[PDB]
Amino acid sequence: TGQKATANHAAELLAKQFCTRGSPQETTVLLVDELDLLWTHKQDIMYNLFDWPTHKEARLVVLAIANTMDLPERIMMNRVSSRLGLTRMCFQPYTYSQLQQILRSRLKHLKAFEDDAIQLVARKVAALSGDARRCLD
DNA sequence: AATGTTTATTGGAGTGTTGTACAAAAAAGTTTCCAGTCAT
Repeated sequence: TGQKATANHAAELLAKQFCTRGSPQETTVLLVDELDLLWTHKQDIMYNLFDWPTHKEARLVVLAIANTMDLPERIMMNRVSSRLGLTRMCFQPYTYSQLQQILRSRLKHLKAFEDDAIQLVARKVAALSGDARRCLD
């Protein structure tokens, strides 16, 4: 909407709005990044966020973006990992044959680099950690 | 228009889990002060 309050005046209106009986909503999407910064001592930030789309008239699609996969079983405790699910599909880094193809798409009509230098740069980054940002730099 | 709430804010105001000694009661080790012998 457009109303701005605070962490308590607003946090109380969002709790009573998701449980409103007799009001249609839309299939929204929630995209959050870096979950370790939202961790508090009472664990009342990640636990209540996952219980919102588990209601009747709730169309929230949470896209929890983080780093490693063992976070729910390390930093977060039992209540956060319970009401979540085991639907954690990790993404593996690019292979050696994939780094030479992504760089080829960017240089489709750029006649300025030999074929012996393209595979050499994509070889050192593939052995370090396979980061997609450490190859084009 | 003449007030008075909010609105974070903030430096206190404690807070509890830390870590580095701490002071023994033992653990060692350290020869021990005669013992034996032997003679005369």
